[PDB]
Amino acid sequence: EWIWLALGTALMGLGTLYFLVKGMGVSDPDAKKFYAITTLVPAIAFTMYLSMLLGIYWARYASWLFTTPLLLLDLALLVDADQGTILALVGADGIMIGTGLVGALTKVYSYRFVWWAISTAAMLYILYVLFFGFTSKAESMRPEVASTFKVLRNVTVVLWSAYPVVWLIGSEGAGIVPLNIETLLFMVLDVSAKVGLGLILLRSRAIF
Ligand SMILES: *C/C=C(C)/C=C/C=C(C)/C=C/C1=C(C)CCCC1(C)C
Repeated sequence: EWIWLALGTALMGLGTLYFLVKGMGVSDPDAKKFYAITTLVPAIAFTMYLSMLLGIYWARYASWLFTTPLLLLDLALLVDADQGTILALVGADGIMIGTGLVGALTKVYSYRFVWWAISTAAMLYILYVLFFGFTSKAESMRPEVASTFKVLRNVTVVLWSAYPVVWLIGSEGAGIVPLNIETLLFMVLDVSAKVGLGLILLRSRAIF
């Protein structure tokens, strides 16, 4: 279990460093914003993972709290989504993470179920907007933006959907997956979402 944590920490740190240095050689005002958000996300995750090493799993949850909104923001900026749409997405993200926590704080099965159903419903709304709403918006934009968004979209929807699955079969849920393995799964997901997506985004001309 300690290894996945050390691994996660290292991968997040290197991802952050890489995005930071890569961004230095960029001056485009549009590109810089993406570098800002994209570098900040793994920076936040690194801090939390390193913290878990120093210790702890609520720390990882807290990083989800900070990073999910920024990831959504990254996508919103790519398709130049209007403020309202973005606020709604971020608000839904807060509900997702918020209810996930409240459901975790309740001991009675029925309340937990509803809180997490609400959390899942919030995630589904987010995935719907990205997949359907953002896709039409991207297809009316320059080819590079449309193509890069489609890839980020596909990756995002797959990775995000995996979290509740792992959560539901892990120690917070049915208790089928051992803490040891769950930590591994969430680390792979976190790195893929916060370093993998950034790589795809920042290596594209779509940010200019
Ligand atoms: C870097 C971290 C990322 C992209 C984290 C994403 C986390 C989620 C999409 C979590 C979703 C959950 C539910 C839909 C139900 C309740 C439990 C959660 C919080 C694991």
